[PDB]
Amino acid sequence: RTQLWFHGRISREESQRLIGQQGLVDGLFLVRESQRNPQGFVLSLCHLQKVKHYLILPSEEEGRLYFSMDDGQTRFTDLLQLVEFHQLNRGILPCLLRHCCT
Amino acid sequence: HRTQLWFHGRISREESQRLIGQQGLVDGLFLVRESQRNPQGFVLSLCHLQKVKHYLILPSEEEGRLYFSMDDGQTRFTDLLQLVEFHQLNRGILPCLLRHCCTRVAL
Amino acid sequence: KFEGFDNE
Amino acid sequence: KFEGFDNE
Ligand SMILES: [K+]
Repeated sequence: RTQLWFHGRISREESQRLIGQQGLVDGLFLVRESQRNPQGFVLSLCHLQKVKHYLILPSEEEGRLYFSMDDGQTRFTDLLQLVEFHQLNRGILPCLLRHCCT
Repeated sequence: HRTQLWFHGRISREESQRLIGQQGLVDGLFLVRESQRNPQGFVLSLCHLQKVKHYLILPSEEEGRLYFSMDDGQTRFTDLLQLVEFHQLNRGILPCLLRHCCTRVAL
Repeated sequence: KFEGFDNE
Repeated sequence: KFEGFDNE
């Protein structure tokens, strides 16, 4: 919640406007609370001069909460772990997370 | 990583196998140590099927930014804490999850 | 896959 | 792979 790349409950169009306002460079990203799925989050990432959205859904395993973008194939405790991992590893993403909307 | 419960510093490979057996050959029991064979590397010692396996963690560089990896850069981490925290939930190249930490003895 | 989203 | 180690 205190991270620079987290923008809270902004809209999908606001995320496309914020990313486009800073330039449509590959790797520019932010994380937002989904207004469509209130319990989920979205990683809004610029790739190929296009803003793409990746749904982050919560789930539980042995009563332990985790977040995932691929139905539990890759799991993270919180959003900071998900972002920091994908700054170094592509995963299911088409590129690395390089710059965030401050 | 130095302030973590699973990090035991520069103990030996046999030292790591003795500590894990002293606590119980449970699947998922693990520790991280500084390697004595490679002073620049680290080792994730993991018990699986009552056998202690050792996984080399090597440092590398990509444009002035250091990362650690167990698979020649296919999966990269900034520090050892990120590597352990990731493999507590995802197996990766490991045969099981990091479930229980081998604690250091209370002197 | 998730309808409306780029996940794959 | 690394000699002495279970990495694969
Ligand atoms: K909307």
